Amino acid sequence: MQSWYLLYCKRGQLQRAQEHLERQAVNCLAPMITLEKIVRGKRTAVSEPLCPNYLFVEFDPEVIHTTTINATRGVSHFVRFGASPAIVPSAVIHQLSVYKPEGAFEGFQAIFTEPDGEARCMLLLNLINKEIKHS
Amino acid sequence: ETLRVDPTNDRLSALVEIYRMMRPGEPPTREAAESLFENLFFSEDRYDLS
Amino acid sequence: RERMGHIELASPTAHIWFLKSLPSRIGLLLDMPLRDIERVLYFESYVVI
Amino acid sequence: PPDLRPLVPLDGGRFATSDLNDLYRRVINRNNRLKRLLDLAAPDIIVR
RNA sequence: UGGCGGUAGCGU
DNA sequence: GGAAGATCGAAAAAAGCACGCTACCGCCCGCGTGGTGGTG
DNA sequence: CACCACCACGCGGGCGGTAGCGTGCTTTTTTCGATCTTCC
Repeated sequence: MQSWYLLYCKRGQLQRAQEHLERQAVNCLAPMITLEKIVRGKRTAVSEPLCPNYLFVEFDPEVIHTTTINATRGVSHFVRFGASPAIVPSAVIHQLSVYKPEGAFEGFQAIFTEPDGEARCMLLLNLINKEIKHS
Repeated sequence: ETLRVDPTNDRLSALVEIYRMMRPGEPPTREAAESLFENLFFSEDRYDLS
Repeated sequence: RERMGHIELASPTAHIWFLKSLPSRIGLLLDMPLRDIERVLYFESYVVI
Repeated sequence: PPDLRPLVPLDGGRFATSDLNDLYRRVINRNNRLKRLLDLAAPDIIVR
């Protein structure tokens, strides 16, 4: 009955959309990995998302409608395969929450290999789409 | 005659039909339809008869 | 004033004039209702080839 | 051709609107984004 | 060194 | 002797709406992030 | 010399919003679901 959707939030307001969604009793997830990247000085903990303007949400449409999510501040729209928003089961976000250092694990090793931010979130959507095809 | 033509037979069906007319494409939900009906004419923030 | 340019599209796009100008040329040629035509063009339904 | 859609000077440091240029810029942006997405082996939803 | 929009007016 | 053909009424979409001229103003990204320069 | 302020700027597009917006014309064409008909 509960549905996991993916939100292409507005550019530059990821944290604002996060707090606004958390205010509406909606479980929101932003994958977090620092990769120990190098800031202007030296290597530190940058703590940047997979790639910006991307969020995961869990909400039953019966209690809270998708129009409310669309009107939430900081978020632009969903991603809809065909004509309806993509359905996402719990396996992907279980794997994402558990592993925060199989095939998904090899995906994570890929993420740690390239650090190209667009590519990190790109392989993230690749893995989630692979699971969606499996489902 | 209008009632005979009318396909709806309950308050929920009428609310769902109203929501479908107002917002085509969106999934008609009980809470969404009720909120839209309440805010259409019975809310001071959206309706104001001077 | 006379030299033209061109853009190489990554994916094909339907011409709006030959699709939306009633009667639809693409729909008439394919013997298919227009609703299927622009629900397939805009990525909402699959069509068998 | 550019002369048929000129970018006239406003004599104040800025230029005209040139809606044709804006639409061409949007089309070029979409085409370049789609090309980059295809070169990245994107999943079906994103390319769609 | 141009376009768009709004406003008012003139002759029909 | 019940589904294609014909009808058909309503809903939607597209096209059009005189000519010439004068004067004025308002406007012609964006935004909100980040790279980079200045600095206590 | 890592922290604030100024200008490139980048992709972004409907905006701002925790949603709608629309509200005094006429004619022609499409079309689409609903209804009646008739014969294979």
